[PDB]
Amino acid sequence: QLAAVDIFVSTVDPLKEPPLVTANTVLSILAVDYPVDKVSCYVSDDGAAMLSFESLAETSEFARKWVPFCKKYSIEPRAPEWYFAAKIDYLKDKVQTSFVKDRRAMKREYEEFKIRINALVSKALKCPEEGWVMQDGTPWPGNNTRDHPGMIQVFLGQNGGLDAEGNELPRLVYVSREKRPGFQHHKKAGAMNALVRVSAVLTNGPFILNLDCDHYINNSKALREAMCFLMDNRNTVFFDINLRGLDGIQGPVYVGTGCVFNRTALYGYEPSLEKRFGQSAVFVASTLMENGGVPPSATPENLLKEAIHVISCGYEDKSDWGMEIGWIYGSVTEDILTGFKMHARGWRSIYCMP
Ligand SMILES: [Mn+2]
Repeated sequence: QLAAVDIFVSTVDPLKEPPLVTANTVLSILAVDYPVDKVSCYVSDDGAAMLSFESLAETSEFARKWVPFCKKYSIEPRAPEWYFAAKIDYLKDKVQTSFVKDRRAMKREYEEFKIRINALVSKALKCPEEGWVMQDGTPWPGNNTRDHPGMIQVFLGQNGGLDAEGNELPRLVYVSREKRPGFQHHKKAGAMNALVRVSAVLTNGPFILNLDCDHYINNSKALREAMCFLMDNRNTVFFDINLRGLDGIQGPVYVGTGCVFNRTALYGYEPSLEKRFGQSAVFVASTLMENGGVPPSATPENLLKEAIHVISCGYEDKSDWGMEIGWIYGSVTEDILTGFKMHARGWRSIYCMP
């Protein structure tokens, strides 16, 4: 069977992380050969850059065309830039097939997509003074980069409008955690932790996968192959049920990038209310769930509220986050801010892609 997966991408600066490359990674994620309902893509933008937000909006709109195309004709890789670079043998066909016209159409619409991304970049290339204004008319909450409220925006998924074939697409969530003067944010680490919490509130998939913003998925089946190991040259795998003391794997394991791993390993918990996890009833509830998921009773809105709450600024204060929970904040000794901490304690599984 196929378990839900939450996929994290972290970006920080559109000027060293070109929006188009991020777009291609995201498009490779949204087109993944896996049940649409059970794959979700969270994109932390630590820079709160409207260029990124809009590029992401654009990306989702293009995904509406690109994803059904890929699934219909079994395309790989499912990141457009690298797909259209693979040379094709047109000579082998006597006449234009339906595939190649679908595809010439598609490439054209992708080149148009690129053009509007370039437009966004260039438009951004010199600061307006009164700050950026949304296509709405309301001011952009991210303009003050070290001083701005939490932002979450969900694209696609169940109420983000179908693809070109009337089918739904995976959730695509924009997240920019609160930044305030006087609070540390611990960089990518504090970002991964906040994404753990947000994803827990919105979807709560039993597995997590963290990809760099330039790591596009090579093979649309990557998640299925991973599940072929996670539930009963070569790549990195790890499985452990650790009862026990002295036998087997001792202590924590640290997982970085490109690896599907089980969520609950993050959480401590030997087989109490205690806010070790910070104060959010919804979140700890989520940590106490068998096979992940949210209570369907909750409505998209008020859980959007608690999702904004778990990325507030000082949520982690007086909590184990960054200390013994999640991605671990460094410069003391641990030699981390390099991975998610998987506690020995209980069930642990990792499948990494090549
Ligand atoms: Mn802190």
